[PDB]
Amino acid sequence: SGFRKMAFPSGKVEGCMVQVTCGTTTLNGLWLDDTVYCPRHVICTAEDMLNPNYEDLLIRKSNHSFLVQAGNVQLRVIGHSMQNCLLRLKVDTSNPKTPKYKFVRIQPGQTFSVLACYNGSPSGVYQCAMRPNHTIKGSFLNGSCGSVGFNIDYDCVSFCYMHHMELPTGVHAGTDLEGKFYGPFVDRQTAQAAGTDTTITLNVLAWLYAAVINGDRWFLNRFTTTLNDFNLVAMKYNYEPLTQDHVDILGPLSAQTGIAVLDMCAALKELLQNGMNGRTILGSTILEDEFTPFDVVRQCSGVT
Amino acid sequence: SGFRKMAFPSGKVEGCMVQVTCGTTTLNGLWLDDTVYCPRHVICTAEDMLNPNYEDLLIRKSNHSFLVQAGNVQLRVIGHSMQNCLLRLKVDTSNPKTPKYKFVRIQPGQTFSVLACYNGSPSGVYQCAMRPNHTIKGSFLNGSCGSVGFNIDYDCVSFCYMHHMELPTGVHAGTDLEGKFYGPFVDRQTAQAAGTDTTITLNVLAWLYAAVINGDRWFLNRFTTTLNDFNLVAMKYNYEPLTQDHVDILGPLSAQTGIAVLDMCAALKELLQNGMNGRTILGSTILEDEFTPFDVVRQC
Ligand SMILES: *[C@@H](C(=O)N(CCC(N)=O)NC(=O)[C@H](Cc1ccccc1)NC(=O)[C@H](CC(C)C)NC(=O)OCc1ccccc1)[C@H](O)C(=O)OCC
Ligand SMILES: *[C@@H](C(=O)N(CCC(N)=O)NC(=O)[C@H](Cc1ccccc1)NC(=O)[C@H](CC(C)C)NC(=O)OCc1ccccc1)[C@H](O)C(=O)OCC
Repeated sequence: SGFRKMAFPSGKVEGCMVQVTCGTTTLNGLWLDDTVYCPRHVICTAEDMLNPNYEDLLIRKSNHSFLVQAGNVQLRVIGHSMQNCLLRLKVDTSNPKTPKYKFVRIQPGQTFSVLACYNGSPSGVYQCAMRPNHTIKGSFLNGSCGSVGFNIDYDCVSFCYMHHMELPTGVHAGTDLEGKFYGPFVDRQTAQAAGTDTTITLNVLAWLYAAVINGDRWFLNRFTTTLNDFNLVAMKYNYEPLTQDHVDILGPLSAQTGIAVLDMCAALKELLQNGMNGRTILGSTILEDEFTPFDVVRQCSGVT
Repeated sequence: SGFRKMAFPSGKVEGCMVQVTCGTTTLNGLWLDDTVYCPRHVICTAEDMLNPNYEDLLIRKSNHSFLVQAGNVQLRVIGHSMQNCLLRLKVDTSNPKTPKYKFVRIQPGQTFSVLACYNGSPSGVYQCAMRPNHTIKGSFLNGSCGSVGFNIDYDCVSFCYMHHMELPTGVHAGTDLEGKFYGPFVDRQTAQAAGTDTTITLNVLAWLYAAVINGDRWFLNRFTTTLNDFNLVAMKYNYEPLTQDHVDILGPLSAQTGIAVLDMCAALKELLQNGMNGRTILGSTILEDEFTPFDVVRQC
């Protein structure tokens, strides 16, 4: 009993964080080997952000326009270029703390840790999920842009996110580490169409499984359902449709707990219709959707 | 908008985590300068967790009886002693990654980050609070004992917690870095349980002030109250009664948001007596109590 959102330890990412400055704008950069990656809107002033022409703004810049600082040490920029919505700044020093890493583009519903930074200074870490509408529900203030999300896999840090914007509903939009936006968003300050978020059904089921592994079973029932009959109900409540490929992903948890996926679907179906009537599941009311099947497996078996 | 529990970056503390083994037991320890601190129950054995006699066990042990590993490096233990419920192992090497640090005793309602480890290896970081009943609602598995809790103030790690026990309700008991338990708990596998817990009103109000900073403002009402009146209510909802010193602490946020503490209390009193009616605060159904007034200021 007892289960909560955990982030990955952030030591390896913190040794990569730098401050990038252009004009009077400062934000955060990622220093790996001899490149710093950062949002290309570092080259925007006030007047630029409504409708920036980035190739225009960039041709007006030199290596020397960028001041990069790591700790108290200035790094010299000896090359710059733009990749989608990112700048790649080549520096004179290759980072001694660079970890094994890779860049990956993640999918809706997957989770990752975010190291939130201000002026290249790591300030907090938390865990969140890529929402079905390609936003993230983070916690960020002015100066956070350039913060990164990642996962750790054995020894290797997979970077999957770099923060760029806060939408007016309070959620956040950013890019992968090739600078491609998650979602239909652009790095201009103009109203943009977002899209109703939905509940990550696959994660809610993972989390019900986690409850069963930790001893909470009160919500189980001896019904079952069809995938299709489940989706009829779920879709009414703004849950994502459950695909057979989602069912296959839950196979391992099902095997381990002895509760068939469709039988767990039957449990969620009743939860959605009736609620919890006062009870909790892992200390929550509310069905939690930001733990993946892998999160649940990692955290119920404590992989380091 | 957008507001979340976050932990301090764990890097400074990852540098201090080591694996201590004695007999068949392996747990976590914290390596600062030339000392490793770990729970003394590391010297117990299957047979005698019910009534350990620690003073006996510790003479039976030589330095040899402890193996300490930092990554792939055995650390030679060269002194062992006990401070309350901790062991202090003197090692032959000073930890080169030792940070600036202090040991502090945290108080109920205060928050800290936890770095969860297995076999001296970092597994994850999450944020919690010392409950009023001296437990923490943590997330721990077998092998986690010795995992530590901390705050980071500027560049100084303040270590506040080290993990020892899981109680039958799934809550955790532990000690400060001098080995003194929080609560009336002991390091013996013996019937003992968390008293009833309360809600940390002080934090809930902090959180409401955050809400009405970040934009959420619907729960504010034309109503007023008295501490005395409010408290009588709080106590019927299993809330910690508010004190004057508590109100003095909310002054900043009260100064910043322009909402009198007692005014905010009257909003709380109402939410208690009437529910949230489906709507939310900061995207939460339910009122949150693991954000201190200091946390709010930091994350705003
Ligand atoms: C960078 C910074 O810290 N942040 C994070 C702010 C936060 N709390 O997360 N980023 C910004 O404020 C964006 C700056 C920008 C980027 C590209 C082009 C021009 C400006 N701006 C926004 O996030 C902006 C903030 C609102 C005005 C409050 N959001 C939107 O415009 O919403 C648009 C939208 C996008 C997608 C879907 C729907 C709508 C720091 O501010 C900085 O250094 O700026 C450099 C210019
Ligand atoms: C170390 C370890 O991981 N943990 C914590 C595990 C967790 N999920 O939090 N430490 C322990 O398990 C405690 C070990 C111990 C402490 C003192 C003396 C001897 C052994 N024991 C407990 O936490 C124990 C629960 C266990 C899961 C059985 N809790 C209680 O003792 O609660 C009191 C009680 C009430 C009612 C009935 C019985 C007991 C790892 O376990 C280790 O290294 O152990 C070394 C001895």
